[PDB]
Amino acid sequence: QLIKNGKKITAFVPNDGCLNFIEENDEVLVAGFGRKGHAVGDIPGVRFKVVKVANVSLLALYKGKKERPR
Amino acid sequence: SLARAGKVRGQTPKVAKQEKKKKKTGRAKRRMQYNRRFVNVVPTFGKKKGPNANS
Amino acid sequence: KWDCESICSTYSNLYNHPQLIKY
Amino acid sequence: ELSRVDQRHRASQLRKQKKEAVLAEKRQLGGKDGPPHQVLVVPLHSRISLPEAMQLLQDGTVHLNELGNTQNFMLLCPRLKHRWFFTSARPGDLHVVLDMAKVADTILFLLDPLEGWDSTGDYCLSCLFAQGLPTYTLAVQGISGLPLKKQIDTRKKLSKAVEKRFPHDKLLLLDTQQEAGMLLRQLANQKQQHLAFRDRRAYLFAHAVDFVPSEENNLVGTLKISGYVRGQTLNVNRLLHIVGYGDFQMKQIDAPGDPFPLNPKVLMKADPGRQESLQAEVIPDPKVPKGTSSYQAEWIDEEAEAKMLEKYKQERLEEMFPDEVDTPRDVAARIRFQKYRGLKSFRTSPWDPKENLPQDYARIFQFQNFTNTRKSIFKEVEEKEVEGAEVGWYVTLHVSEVPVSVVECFRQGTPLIAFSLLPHEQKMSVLNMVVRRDPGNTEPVKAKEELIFHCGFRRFRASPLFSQHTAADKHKLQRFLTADMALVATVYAPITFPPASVLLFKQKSNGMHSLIATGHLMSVDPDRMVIKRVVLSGHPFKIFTKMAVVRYMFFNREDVLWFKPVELRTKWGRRGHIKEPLGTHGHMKCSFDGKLKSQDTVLMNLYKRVFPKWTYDPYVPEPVPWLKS
RNA sequence: GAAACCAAAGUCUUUGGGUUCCGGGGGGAGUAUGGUUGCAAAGCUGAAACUUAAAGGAAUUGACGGAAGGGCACCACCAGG
RNA sequence: UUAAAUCCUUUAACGAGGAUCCAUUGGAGGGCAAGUCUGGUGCCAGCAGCCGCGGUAAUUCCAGCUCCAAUAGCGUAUAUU
Repeated sequence: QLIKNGKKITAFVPNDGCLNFIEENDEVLVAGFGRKGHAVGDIPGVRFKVVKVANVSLLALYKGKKERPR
Repeated sequence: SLARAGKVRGQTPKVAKQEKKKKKTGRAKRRMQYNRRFVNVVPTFGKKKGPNANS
Repeated sequence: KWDCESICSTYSNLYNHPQLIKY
Repeated sequence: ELSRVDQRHRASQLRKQKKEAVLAEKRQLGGKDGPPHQVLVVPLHSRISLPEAMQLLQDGTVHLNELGNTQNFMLLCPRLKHRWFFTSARPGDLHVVLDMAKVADTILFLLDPLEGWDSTGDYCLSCLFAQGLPTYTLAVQGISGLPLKKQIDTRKKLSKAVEKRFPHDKLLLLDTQQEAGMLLRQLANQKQQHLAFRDRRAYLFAHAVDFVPSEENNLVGTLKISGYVRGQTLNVNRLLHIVGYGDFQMKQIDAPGDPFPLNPKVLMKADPGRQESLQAEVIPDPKVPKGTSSYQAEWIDEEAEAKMLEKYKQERLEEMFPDEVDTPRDVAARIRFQKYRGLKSFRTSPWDPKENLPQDYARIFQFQNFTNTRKSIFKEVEEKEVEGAEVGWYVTLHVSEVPVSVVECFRQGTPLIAFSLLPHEQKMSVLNMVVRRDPGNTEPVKAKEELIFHCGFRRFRASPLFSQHTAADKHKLQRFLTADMALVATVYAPITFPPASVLLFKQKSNGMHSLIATGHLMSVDPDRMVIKRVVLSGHPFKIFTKMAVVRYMFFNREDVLWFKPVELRTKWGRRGHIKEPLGTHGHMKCSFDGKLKSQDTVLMNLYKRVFPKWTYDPYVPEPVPWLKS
């Protein structure tokens, strides 16, 4: 649920095992998926991908460069 | 019903990265690349072999 | 007379239940 | 939206609403009506001397609390219209830092100018990120004692050195009293990070402690804990948990005078009999001739390191070959694997959740619908107001049944933090905790090993079970705690309602608790099936087309007959089944889908539901201060 | 000219005789809503959110036909043993 | 140098053998430069802007090695040409 307007979004979490970094009720930075408002690839109806959780990137969490607090 | 997260990332056997000597950087890498593609050219009949042709 | 599959018919599923907290 | 004046009016309305909410949330912390703003102060490096930093930090008016070891004070000022209560921790001292960081409103980290933090500072900082961070502020102390050419590079070097843990956070410097006032001004006006476990329950930091024994020979009596309530309204009927000493009944709440009011005896409540909550963790109600045979009668110090290297070998074996067990030649496989069964599909084959339960499920509690109960409890703590002691009041608690030891621990320096629980939180059940492993520690941890849990203001020892974190009704047991995966640790424990942080420690040697894993608490149910798998392997040594003769997988004739209905699979992807055992030994005929290679391997999987061990004990030893090995 | 085809569907990258209406990947949809006209049926004007990687056009081959005609065989039948 | 400094510039002393004074970021089926290499997985986990890959010999996932591109920079999201 977006902070500024309250609108609801489904967002993809990219790499494998990366869903385990997210818990319920935490801040998530979300970007576009690629096609400017269009569904991308296999995933039906999803325009968005998550970029950051708890102000650490998914890439540093996946490659083990940083750790997330709560 | 199914829906594992990171089954294959966590199941694959962990193999340590080797210790290799470092690469040259900058102009010297370009020199080593130039020497490999234009200077000691190895003639071939039809050139089906790439730089990373393995088997 | 029993094997791996038939013997599971002998397990009774009504004995050691934990106490239920109703809603 | 239309009509530009209307959409600007809509925006102004929404601004007024959100700003009203902000002005609501900012009055609750360090004010006249509110409780003191609690600031924990932690020096992350061993070079940092905390006393001159806090002598900088005490200047308003100072009211020094005192304990045997820990020295903490009260600061009160009308220049900022703010009341702070400062506390001091030492990193490496696990229980103290963790205990008064789960009550602090703001952590102030103190940093070395040259290096970022100590190795023990990293240990503490891992434990603090993992168990829940409040609002935090960075401060450095030795920059001013340098020439300015060194000062600029030192501050840039620190700003590079902290970004791996604090990526974009401004670090202030603390050398003067003007900078002390600047830092106090920063700490007063900040976005408060809210921790949910603090928010749903009624917690308390103990400012003074008085003890009177009912019988000294019994070494028990009533205890008087006085401080500011912080969470929700404190009701007397609910039980009270002291963080290191367990959960038990409190008798009376009274409100003395607030000793440090921001701008300068009566009994509130006594506990009823029927409306009180009971202390009940478990369930209280429990013609042949002489010489012929049958074959014719048908016609008529270093041992610890040895086990250490053994555990190393077992860990390396259970990742190359995940669940393979060599079948014992002496014991029949129908007896050694008697409780095991074969599932056609680990996803879709049925398993009865209530089929063969131990005697330990007859001692715990279960939920008819845990989601509905949790939603009701949370709705009745938010939307319903109770006539107990409201938030921010300096109160004194008379708790009834409490041992002596707490008091002298309070005289030693250990902080006492007490929180009032939700309904159904003393009772035993089976907690499921999702968890992943710290890169700091690489010791192999087996399945039923004794570990230390920090599960949301509690602390105990127990032996978990590790499972795949799947969406299915069955979850496979992991015999070891894998390094990078996320796993479920399942164990008997008193029920806690999520959200709640989870930390897993191991008693290392001479009192060192090594942080091995961290995560959070998932839903509580003993209905979660954990299934231990055994994979038996045999060698197909006579291969024909679509049929094979396999050996070394069983060793009797009726071992093959017992495990006949289980489907066999194959390392190279084939799928088949047993037809007949041929020899008196364990040779068998197996029909497969395609032709098998001579290089190939036949194997079948057997399954049994494994349950945790009742090994819960709330006592946990106090650590020694932590250091690298 | 994509071609089928077309003395116009030509005089078009060697692109300008004058002028009118009008299309811009498939759907949602000629739908909703508003206006207007009509006794009504309806007519005219006419969206968006959303959805989708192709829908479509001209030709070209001929699996399989439950499509049709023929020829052959006591491992097909007929008359029999 | 400058208001006083810092930095640059000018200068003494010390300062370099690869286990250092150690370059990254994206890729390696096609578009599009660069592997039908080895292990794991087995329509799962995942990848994949698009075409598509993965259901037991995966040139595409996860890895190891190797190669390719730009390079003190290189990826992604969005607006715009």
